Amino acid sequence: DIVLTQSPATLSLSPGERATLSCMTSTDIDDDMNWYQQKPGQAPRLLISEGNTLRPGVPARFSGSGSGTDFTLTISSLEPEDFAVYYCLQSFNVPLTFGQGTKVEIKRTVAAPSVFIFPPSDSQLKSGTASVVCLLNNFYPREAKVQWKVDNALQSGNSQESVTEQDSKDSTYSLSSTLTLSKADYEKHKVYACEVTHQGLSSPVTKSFNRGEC
Amino acid sequence: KGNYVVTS
Amino acid sequence: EVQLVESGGGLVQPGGSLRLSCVTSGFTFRKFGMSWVRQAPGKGLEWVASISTPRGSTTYYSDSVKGRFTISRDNSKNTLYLQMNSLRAEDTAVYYCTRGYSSTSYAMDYWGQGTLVTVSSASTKGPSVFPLAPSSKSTSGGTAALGCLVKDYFPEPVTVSWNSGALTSGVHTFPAVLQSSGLYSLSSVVTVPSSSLGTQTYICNVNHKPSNTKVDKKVEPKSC
Repeated sequence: DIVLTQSPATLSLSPGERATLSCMTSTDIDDDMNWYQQKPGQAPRLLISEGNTLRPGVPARFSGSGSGTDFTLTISSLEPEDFAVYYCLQSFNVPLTFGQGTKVEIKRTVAAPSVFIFPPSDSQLKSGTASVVCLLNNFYPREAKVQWKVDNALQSGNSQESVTEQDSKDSTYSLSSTLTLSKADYEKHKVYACEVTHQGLSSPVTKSFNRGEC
Repeated sequence: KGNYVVTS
Repeated sequence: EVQLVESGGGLVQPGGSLRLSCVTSGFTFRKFGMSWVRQAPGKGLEWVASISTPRGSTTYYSDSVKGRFTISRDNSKNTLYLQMNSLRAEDTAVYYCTRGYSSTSYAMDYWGQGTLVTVSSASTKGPSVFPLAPSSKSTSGGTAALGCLVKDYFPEPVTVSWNSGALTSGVHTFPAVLQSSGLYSLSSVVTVPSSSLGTQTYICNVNHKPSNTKVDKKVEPKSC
């Protein structure tokens, strides 16, 4: 099976700028490389087919180049509608294989998150489980680390994160991290804390609460 | 290396 | 223009079977190779199977589905099929009907909108909705955050609004997460003026149609 390696996984640019997207193959596939665009909630769209052939209807700012093992998709000048995910596909051999995608996203100034921690509600505790939520609000760039600490012990394996798409207005992200414990485990500790590391924060910010406080 | 058929 | 319309997707238990159909228009179906490509939630594209033109005597499969899935075609109905047997959780994905762009390549030009296949042992269950109360330490004259935790439901989706849709600014409703239990959970939050916490009402309206669950949860400062 031929492996397609796309890089960078995330390309951060502003409208008007030139975008260069790379796809490398584990073996020589001649010129049987194809490029697709996919927007959220939509089906993929073919941009370039085998032999770096520009498809009819596709704007001229898109072009494919390269052959053998190193392929490039170039967007000469980004339009707002070009911010999306791009996949490469080799059709040289079966199984047909895709790259894992490159997301072309909007670059903006660094924005530190505001951080909020939420204890489990009493109604949830009454049900037998405890969810502790940490919110990171309106930050950029995307890279952000959340570390849960319970009485100062670093947690691992018991949290899940979710993130929003870039806000349409301020181009920031938001993220929620949920730490899930049994009611019993929750009630044998005191201090719950969420530590946030982000480029926009000169040093990590921690929000915390003590069980049973207002 | 072109190990498949589309039009039979 | 070319149209590919998939159908036959839905919820199925592990070990079970489904047959997807794709009805096409806008081109001479018998003249083109066809493929199925799938996209797991939050993941990339993955080729599943391809079939030759015209009769479809010659077929190809990914190792992931070899021996379990069968691709076929009925040219007199402009229809492509995918018979899916012995389904597993990891087969959950949007399944796309696609057309091979040339007489010698399965590289896809046109794609359908896709049909969702969910493989799971979970039963229909409505969420519990828990308040994410604004902190009593919310900054004076500053900005406070609050929200609702919509926990343990199946299947997707749930909808969430605030104050019946009157409150949209500052709202972040997060993608649902599939828990190890097989049930989903998601949070919706909103930032509001700290000065409003004592006088403004904030209600999250949650709707989970598969279970006929409709919950409006008032989210207020925790008394103490």
